Amino acid sequence: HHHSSGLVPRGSHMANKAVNDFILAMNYDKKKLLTHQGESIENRFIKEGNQLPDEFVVIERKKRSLSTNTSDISVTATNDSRLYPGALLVVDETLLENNPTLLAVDRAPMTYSIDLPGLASSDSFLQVEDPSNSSVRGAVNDLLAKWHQDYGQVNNVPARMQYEKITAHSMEQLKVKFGSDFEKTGNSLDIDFNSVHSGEKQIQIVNFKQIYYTVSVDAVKNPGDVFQDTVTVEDLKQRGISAERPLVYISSVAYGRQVYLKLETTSKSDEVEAAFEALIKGVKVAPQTEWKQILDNTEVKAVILGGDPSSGARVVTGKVDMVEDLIQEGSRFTADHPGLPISYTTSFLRDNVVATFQNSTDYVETKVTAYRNGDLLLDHSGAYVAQYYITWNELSYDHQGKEVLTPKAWDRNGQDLTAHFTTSIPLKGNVRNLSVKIRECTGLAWEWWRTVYEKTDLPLVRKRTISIWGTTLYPQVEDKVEN
Repeated sequence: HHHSSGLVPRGSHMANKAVNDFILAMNYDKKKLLTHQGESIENRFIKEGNQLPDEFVVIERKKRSLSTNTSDISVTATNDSRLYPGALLVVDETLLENNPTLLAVDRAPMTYSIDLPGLASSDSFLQVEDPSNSSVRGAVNDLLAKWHQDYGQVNNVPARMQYEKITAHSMEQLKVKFGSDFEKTGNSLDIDFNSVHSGEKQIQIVNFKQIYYTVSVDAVKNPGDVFQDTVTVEDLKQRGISAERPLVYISSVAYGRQVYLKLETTSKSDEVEAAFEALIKGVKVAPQTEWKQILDNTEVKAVILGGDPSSGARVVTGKVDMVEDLIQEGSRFTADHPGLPISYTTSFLRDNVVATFQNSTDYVETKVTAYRNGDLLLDHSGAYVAQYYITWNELSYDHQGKEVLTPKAWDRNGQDLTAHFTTSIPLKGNVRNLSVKIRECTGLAWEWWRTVYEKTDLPLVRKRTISIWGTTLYPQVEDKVEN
C-alpha cells in the first residue's frame, strides 16, 4: 500500500494512519504525568501566647495535609478560548495548572451531545465541522436560543447546585482544594491569612457551582480520528508532542455560574461552623443568639463568574446581608444568558481513560482558644476600715513554647481603705488563679480583724462588682457578675 517514492503523502489517509499509529505506540504513566506534591514542610510547633485588644488568645499550630484527586478541572478565567468541548491539550505542567497548551492543528469534524431537559434526543446532537471555541460555542448557542423558545421560558429550569466549603489556613491548601489557578480569585477574595495565623480571624471559603447544561463528546474510536489528513506525525513532533508529552481531549464542559465566597469573622468562638453553614441555607435563627453575634462580626467578599456579559464581579457586598441574593442570582437557567464554562474534564486521546489529577500539600493548621478581657470592681460603702488582698497570675508562653506564670498583685493591697472608696481593675484575658480576700477591722480587741470575703480562682467574668458595706459587727457583701 506504500507509495513508490517511499513518502507518506500529506493530506492522504496514509498520513492519518501514520498519526493514529503514532499515538497508539505511546507509553506513559498517566498517574505520574498528572501528579503534584506540594510543600511537604511538616515540622514541629510551639504553643503561643498572644494579646489582642479585648481578649487573650492561645494558639495551637497543629499539623495537617490535604490531598485530593479529581478528574474535574475548575475554571477561573471568564472566556478562555482554549477550553472548548473537543479541544486537544498537551499533558504538561501547563495542564496540571489550568493554563493548558492548546493543540490547534487541522481538526476533523466532531459530534457533541448536550444534556438539556426538554430536548428531543435527536435534537441534543450537534455536528461541528471544524471544532474550535468559535465554532462549538457558535453551535450550542444557536441551539440554546432555539430551545429557549419552545421550553426554556415556559418552564422553571433549575440549575444544578453544588456546595463546597473549606477553612482557609494557607494559599496552597486552598489550591489543592479549589484548583492550581485559585491564587487569581484567591488574591481577589482578600483572604487575610496573617490574621488567621495570629488568631484574630477565622476565614471559611465556600464555593457555589450552578450548572445550567453540560456539552459532551463520545469516546473517540481511533486516536487520529480528530485530525484532518493534512496533519502528520512530523507536524505533531514540531509541536513537541511525544509519549513523554502525550495529549488529552476535553471530553465535556459544564456551563453556568460559579461564585467563590469568603466569610471572615473576628469571633474565635470555635462554634462558627454552624453560624456560617446556617446562613448559607438562608435560615434565620434570630438575634440575639451566639449565631447572630458571630454573623455581625462577619465580612463577606465574593467573586462571581457566570450568567452575565462574560466577566467577573469582585463585589465585597459587605456583611452577611447579600448572600441569599448571591446564591439566588441565576438559579434558573432561562437560555437568555447562556452562562460560561464552569468546569471541564479531560480523557486521554490514546485510550479514552479519563485523566485524574493528584494534588497534595502540608498546611499549618491554626486552632485557637480565646480568653476574654474582664473588669474587677470594688465598692466600699461601709462604716469600717477594710483591707483588700487581691492576687493573680499572668500566663505567658516563653520562646520554647512553655507555660510561664509571672505572679502579680494589686497595687494597694494591704492598705486601710475607708468609705466611700471605689476602684476598677483591668484584668486581661491571660489571668489565672485570681484571688480576692477582704478583711474588716471590727474594733473589738478579741477579734481585731474579720474576713468578709475570700475566694480563690475567681472566674474571669466580663464585669465582677464586689461591694462591702454595713457596720463593724454586721458587714454585708455582694459579689455581682455580669455577661
